Amino acid sequence: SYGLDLDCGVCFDPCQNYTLLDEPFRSTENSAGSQGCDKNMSGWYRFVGEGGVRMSETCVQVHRCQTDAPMWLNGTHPALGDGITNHTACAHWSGNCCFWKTEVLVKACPGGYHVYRLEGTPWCNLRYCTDPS
Ligand SMILES: *[C@@H]1O[C@H](CO)[C@@H](O)[C@H](O)[C@H]1NC(C)=O
Ligand SMILES: *[C@@H]1O[C@H](CO)[C@@H](O)[C@H](O)[C@H]1NC(C)=O
Ligand SMILES: *[C@@H]1O[C@H](CO)[C@@H](O)[C@H](O)[C@H]1NC(C)=O
Repeated sequence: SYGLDLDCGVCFDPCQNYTLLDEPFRSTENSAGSQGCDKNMSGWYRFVGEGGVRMSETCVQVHRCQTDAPMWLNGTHPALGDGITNHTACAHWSGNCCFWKTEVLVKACPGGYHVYRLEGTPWCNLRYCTDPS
């Protein structure tokens, strides 16, 4: 269970307890590499580095982000003060920009970053992309 500002899974502020990922291969512009899968993700994550600091809000082309079906945010990012928000993540595959979908949580944080709660993936090979733009 999570609330407006804290996640209880005891309760903590996601902006102060997340996993930091600096993985440029996650970029929506990276179409290379051996496809991997974010099946092992759990809890809250922050993305930094040249691959970008945010999930894409637009459908990503297949075979990007070092995966087969790249996953993007079927929603709009929250602002600081909006609390933890409920969103759908969509995987693009086989002509279908939401071939698979799963729930993700998003929170805006003091200091100008977002954190994402990512609980595995619905299929493999799927990954949560970052937009370097
Ligand atoms: C951070 O989150 C992890 C997993 O949710 C938990 O095991 C750990 O106790 C948390 N730490 C703090 C300080 O909240
Ligand atoms: C998700 O994407 C579809 C198609 O691109 C769009 O119609 C819908 O409004 C989007 N939902 C949100 C919450 O952004
Ligand atoms: C997010 O919203 C969906 C649709 O209302 C719901 O099924 C899901 O349980 C929500 N996630 C939560 C409350 O963590």
